[PDB]
Amino acid sequence: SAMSVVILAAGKGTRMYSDLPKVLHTLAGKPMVQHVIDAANDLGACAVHLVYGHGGDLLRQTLHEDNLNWVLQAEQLGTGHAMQQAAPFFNDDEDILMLYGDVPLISVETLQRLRAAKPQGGIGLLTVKLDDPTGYGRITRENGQVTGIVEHKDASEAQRQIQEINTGILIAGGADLKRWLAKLTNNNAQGEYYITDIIAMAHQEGHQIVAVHPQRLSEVEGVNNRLQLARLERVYQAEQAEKLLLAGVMLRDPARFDLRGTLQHGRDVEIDTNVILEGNVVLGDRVKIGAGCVIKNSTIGDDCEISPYSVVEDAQLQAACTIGPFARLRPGAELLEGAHVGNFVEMKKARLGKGSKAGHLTYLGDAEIGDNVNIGAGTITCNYDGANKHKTIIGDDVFVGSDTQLVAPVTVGNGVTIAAGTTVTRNIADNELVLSRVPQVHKQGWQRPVK
Amino acid sequence: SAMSVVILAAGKGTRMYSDLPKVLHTLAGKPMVQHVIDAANDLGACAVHLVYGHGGDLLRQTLHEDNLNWVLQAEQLGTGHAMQQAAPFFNDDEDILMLYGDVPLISVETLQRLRAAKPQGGIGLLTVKLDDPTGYGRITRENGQVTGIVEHKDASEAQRQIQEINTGILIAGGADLKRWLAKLTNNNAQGEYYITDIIAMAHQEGHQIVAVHPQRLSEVEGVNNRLQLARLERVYQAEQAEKLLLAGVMLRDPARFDLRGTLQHGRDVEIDTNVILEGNVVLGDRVKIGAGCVIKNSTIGDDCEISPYSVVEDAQLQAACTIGPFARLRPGAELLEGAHVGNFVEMKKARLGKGSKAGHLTYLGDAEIGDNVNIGAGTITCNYDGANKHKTIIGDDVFVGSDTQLVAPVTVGNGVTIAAGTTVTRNIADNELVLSRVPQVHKQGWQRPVK
Amino acid sequence: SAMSVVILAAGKGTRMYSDLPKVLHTLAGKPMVQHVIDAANDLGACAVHLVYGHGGDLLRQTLHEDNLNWVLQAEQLGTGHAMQQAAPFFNDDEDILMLYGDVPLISVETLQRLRAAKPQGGIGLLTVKLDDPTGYGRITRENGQVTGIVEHKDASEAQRQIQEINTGILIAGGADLKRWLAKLTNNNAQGEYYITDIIAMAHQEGHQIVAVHPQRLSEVEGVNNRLQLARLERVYQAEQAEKLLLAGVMLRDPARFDLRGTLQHGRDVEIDTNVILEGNVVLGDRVKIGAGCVIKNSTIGDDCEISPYSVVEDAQLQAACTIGPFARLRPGAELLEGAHVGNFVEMKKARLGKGSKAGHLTYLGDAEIGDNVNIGAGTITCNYDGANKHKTIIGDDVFVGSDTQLVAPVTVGNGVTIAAGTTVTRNIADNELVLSRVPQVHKQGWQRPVK
Ligand SMILES: [Cl-]
Ligand SMILES: [Cl-]
Ligand SMILES: [Cl-]
Repeated sequence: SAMSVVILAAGKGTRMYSDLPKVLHTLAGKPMVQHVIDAANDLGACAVHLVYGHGGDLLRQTLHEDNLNWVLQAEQLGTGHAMQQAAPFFNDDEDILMLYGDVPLISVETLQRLRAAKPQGGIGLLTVKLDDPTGYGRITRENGQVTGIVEHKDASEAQRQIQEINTGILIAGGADLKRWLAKLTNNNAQGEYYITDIIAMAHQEGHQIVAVHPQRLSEVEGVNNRLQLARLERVYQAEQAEKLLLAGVMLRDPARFDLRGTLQHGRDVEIDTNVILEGNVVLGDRVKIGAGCVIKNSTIGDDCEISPYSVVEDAQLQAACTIGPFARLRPGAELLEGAHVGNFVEMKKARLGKGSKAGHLTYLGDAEIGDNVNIGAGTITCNYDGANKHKTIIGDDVFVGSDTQLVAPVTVGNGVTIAAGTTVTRNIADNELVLSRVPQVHKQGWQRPVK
Repeated sequence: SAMSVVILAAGKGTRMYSDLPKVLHTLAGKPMVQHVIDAANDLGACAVHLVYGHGGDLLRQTLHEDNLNWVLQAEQLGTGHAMQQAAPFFNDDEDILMLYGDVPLISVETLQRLRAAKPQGGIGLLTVKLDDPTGYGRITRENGQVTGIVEHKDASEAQRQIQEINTGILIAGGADLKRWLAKLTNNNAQGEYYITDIIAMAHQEGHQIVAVHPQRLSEVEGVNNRLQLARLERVYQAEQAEKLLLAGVMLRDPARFDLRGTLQHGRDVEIDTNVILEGNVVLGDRVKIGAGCVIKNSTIGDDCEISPYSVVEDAQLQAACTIGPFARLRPGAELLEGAHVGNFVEMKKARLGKGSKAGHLTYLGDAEIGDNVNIGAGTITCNYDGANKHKTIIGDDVFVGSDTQLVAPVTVGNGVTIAAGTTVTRNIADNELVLSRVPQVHKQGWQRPVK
Repeated sequence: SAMSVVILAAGKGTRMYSDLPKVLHTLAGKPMVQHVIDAANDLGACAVHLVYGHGGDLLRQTLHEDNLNWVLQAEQLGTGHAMQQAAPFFNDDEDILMLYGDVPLISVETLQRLRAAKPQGGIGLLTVKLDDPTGYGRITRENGQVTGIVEHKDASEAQRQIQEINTGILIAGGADLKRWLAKLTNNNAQGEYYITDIIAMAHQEGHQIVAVHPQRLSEVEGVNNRLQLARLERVYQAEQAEKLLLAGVMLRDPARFDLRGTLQHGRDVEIDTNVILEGNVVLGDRVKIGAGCVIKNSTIGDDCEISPYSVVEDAQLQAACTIGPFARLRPGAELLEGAHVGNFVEMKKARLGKGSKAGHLTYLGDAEIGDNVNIGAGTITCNYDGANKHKTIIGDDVFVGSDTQLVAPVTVGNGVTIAAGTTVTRNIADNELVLSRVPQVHKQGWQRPVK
């Protein structure tokens, strides 16, 4: 049946020493709470109730889902209190899954299992067996069945021997939750309303608590400081790297590899050390990526070789292109089949034609360059006049001599040969050798300066 | 006496998800099977019998040894069957060592010990003691002596307690192997011919099986997927890094260091984080290599400093040169004693003289540059006319002003001073200040464009 | 009361295979012995007695403290002998703390605790409990109190069960040390004078030995080869990275982060993988540093973004500057608020004004550039005439067209527009569009060369 999610994002997060709300800090390039939001929507949540206490301006600036429902916890009185704020929105006939904005790696797979295990009228509980369960609340079981949670402060010498502890994540019916939440009190040392009281309520009423466990302990790890965040980052990258390796991408060093987004890949891709893939990256068959590349939101066709230390953002390479080492492709970079870009070359909103080469020390901006063109070393498209951008068009089979300047808007015909060092301001018709040059003069007797 | 090797390379390798035969995937820049081939030749194998079942085109394209003998296993019926295919080539009077194309790190040292331990008429067996020997066949021993291998499926509760397991690697006489292999049958669940049946044969005939162990467990690790390959890569690099550190190379971070080939080094070399050394690299005394360099098939003389993010392939630096940061030396790059190459500079088939400097934003291709030359920033040798490469020659003690173009073929004399921005097409005689320049004109009243 | 330190630096260090004295090899960019020297001065040592046996030229070249006292150990006869050489300099009324030039990570905190625990007339001893104390001398205790050190060679079956071992570091009164050191003998297998004999002396005289332990085992780790040095490097960097993370700097991968010096940082700094910080680095609030940057002795104001693979040494960025990717800032680089430096750009002794941009392929050396200037792509300040450096001055609101050359000394007025490809040699007055250009000529019928 229908189901909605409450994401708790209400801690102060002081141990982050941050002006950014804690659950907005990123993991693999996406905010922690966004991981949870995405899981809930993958589960098909009808609504996502985000309960926050601070930083509502910044949260609302960053999170936009058509089904996101914002719920202020006006005071920090505990997770049970936080649920009481969302409770007026639960439907009686829907399940309500409770999640944490700072436990980002919880998986859809685990949550689907939790949801299946919730007994009617009862509670599904996500528990984990720890080697050292000190501090955590222990799950009590009599003749196989769960009966309650005992906090560590109140556990007996023999109770503190249970290794199964409560993760805080749970699922239950909307109408039942409304019933339990209303009965919550706060007579205790901290004066808080603890959500775990509802376990005892359900048990005393005659209903069942069924527990399931995550596949990986990392799925239920929480983040309160940046050391915990960085450790979770490494765990997640490691898991991604293993999946890629097993699926048939060769990562030379999986510990020196980062994916912050998504990867579609062909067969026989090889990725060298210290590559960062960001956004949505698409790699064809037999793409080779060299040491140190950063590739963001780009598509790289079959058989391309990206040499070391290239930076690619929002670019398109067709099959069999070679870029780098030290190539810088910016949004709108576009290489046709078999094109080459060398070292210290920058492209921005620029198309390099089929089999065309710009091998050295070149800036191509706002340009359409034809097929079988040789952009000589030191060439620059002057696309900026101080106020507006202008376009440079080069035809098919053009030789642009080393250190040429094209002052856009300029069109260059097919078969043109532009001489070295020359400055191009007006158009050039087909097959015109064009040049703008002064012959060298030889001065006799010049004495070179001295200190 | 003489000895030959069988390398088994006959698995399907499906779990690699590859169009490249599995044993051709590289480890430290060399195909796995090539590691094994090299060990066998270091051992002095008279012949290397490579038994394959698939991918013979690609194997024969990649492997070339004058003593390599290709043996098709026409069907995948087990390692015992694979040996029966090589068996018609064994000489009676030679030992036959059996190796695996996907167990690349087996060492010459271990194999020499195995060979010494083979009893006459008997079998030398390579066994390893595992913390968890589950699945592997256990070595049985009575009063010290080996008597058989018990597969894990057929081991008793107490048998599964042996931690010594069969690695599959073994050595025995040619004529004995021919005798045993012929007696192999395939009445079993898998219908295969298992090479380990010959252990029981030798024992029942009255001959001995003597076992030895590898030094490191990694020596007998096999690769069936790219996760196993990547883990073996890290293990191997780590071992190489330790040897280099103990021999007196300072690696700032041995976990961020890769050698894919060989290194000869002097005293007091320092290598910073994330350096990749490929091919045959030779480093003099007191070479300093900065963060991120990639150096392939190059020789770097005493006291050179390679600053961060330089890429060097097939280059020669004499003593006391400085290149980088962001230097790109390509094949034929050649620096004489005390020469300097700065940032965003590229050399290809180019010699920079004794104490000569090209510090910024320069391409030198197909050039011989004299001693005490200052290649100004932005200089470019135009060596390519669209069809053929041409040569630029600069003499001793030449000042090439910033942003000069040399249109090869051009010779420049000694003591020449070339002015900034000038274009050089014809030769220049000694001490000629040469220039090609238009005086700047000052326009009054120009209004700069607007959006 | 007063206190002085003896640093033992007298080993041969042969296992380093080095021409540099062992204690001078660096850890986090500072010589090992300098770590110890700095701890001793933090403790307020009145004198630091450095006892060496070899390499005195190189030591004295590298170490300079106004309170450093050089003490030759003329022969390698043991640490007790080494102390006898420093002993003539101890004052009766001061404590003498004994340290080791090759145990670099010993902390001021631990040493302050050791100093507090020295009983009057007695010895403070630094001991550590090891999981495997094999080889080390065991601390003996009767009814809580220390009584002696038993070397491992002379320990009983039950003695070798003590896990508390002597680290060699100790503190005692000057006059007592002079008394004990004089009574040292060398009747033993090695013929050496062992400093640990003084423990028995103090005990037999009726005085106490009180022991304390380091916080971390790494604090008392010694370096005899470069593998041990590299492992200590990683341990130290890891500890620094944790402190930074907990203090609120986001390191994307703390294992790929190196600080060789000091860091002052604001709130919400983010540092990506493979960044090296050297010397004294100051980062403002919300600085973002990209993958691979190296930043040395520089100050980077609030909100700057340093894109990947930039190298910064002795630079100053004001608030809100953007440099990189592939930026190279050299000493004297100076960016005012909101300035931008793009890819393949180099600055040296150069100031880029408020909101000024040099985005591509540019060298700015010895230049003062005004506010709201656009340095076009390919621009070069020719500051070097072969003998002396010269200065280029550009005013406010100047458009320097792509591939311009400024031949210093040149002043450029405000509002100047310099055309593309032009060469500037004489000054330019305000609002002068300046240009130096030849119109392009179009040759008919030119046949391009062929192989
Ligand atoms: Cl590479
Ligand atoms: Cl460095
Ligand atoms: Cl990045």
